[PDB]
Amino acid sequence: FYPYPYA
Amino acid sequence: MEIQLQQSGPELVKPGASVKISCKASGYSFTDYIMLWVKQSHGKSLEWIGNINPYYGSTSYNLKFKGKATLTVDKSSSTAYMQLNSLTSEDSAVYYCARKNYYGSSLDYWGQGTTLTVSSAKTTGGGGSDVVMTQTPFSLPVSLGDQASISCRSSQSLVHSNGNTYLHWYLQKPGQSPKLLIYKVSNRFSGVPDRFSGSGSGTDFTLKISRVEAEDLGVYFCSQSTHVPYTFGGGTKLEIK
Repeated sequence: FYPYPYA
Repeated sequence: MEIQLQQSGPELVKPGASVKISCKASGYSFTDYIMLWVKQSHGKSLEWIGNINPYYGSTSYNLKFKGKATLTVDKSSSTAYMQLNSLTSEDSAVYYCARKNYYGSSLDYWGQGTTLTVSSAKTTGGGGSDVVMTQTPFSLPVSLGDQASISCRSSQSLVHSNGNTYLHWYLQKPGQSPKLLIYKVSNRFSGVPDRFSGSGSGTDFTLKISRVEAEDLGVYFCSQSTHVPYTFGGGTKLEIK
């Protein structure tokens, strides 16, 4: 699930 | 323990050499947040260099820095690195690392910056389909107490599929690192006063300061992260007459 900011 | 991003000290290097800048994170779970890096040539805007996901060690770069900058992480020491190779005078700038969150896709915590001077001296210290962010005015002189309004226009809608608009405002006080002010159009970040308010939609956005105070002076940057690559506006300097 990490660590993610966008798309 | 409050979050802190602590970068390595100023560097003086010969053209052609390489430099490895560090960014030690503390106060949060290092592998749960993307670490982004930004370049700021003296007097110019912020440029996205690339991102690293500390959990996977996977990266993504701004096309122009791909092949120039190498982003790595050391999870044991909770430290991120950026190596720059074949340095020239055009690499002289301040580089920042900054934590990027998911909920806002914004840069909530910034390092203090690392000044790199590329020199033989012994002492001292494109377009494509990228979304373009245009800020107006370039400069806004006021008397303290005045209200202020600055605008930011994107070359295309920043409305995202999930219905959110990832348009944020940052404030960089003279000599300091940028700080997040407003994320996702109108949400005030922690500790940001009510005199600041963000509005707008699609491609048209505005930041308002009902009453300018001394601590508000500096350069305001809008940025979008709805589309990759991330892009920043050119900056609006708020200063006293």
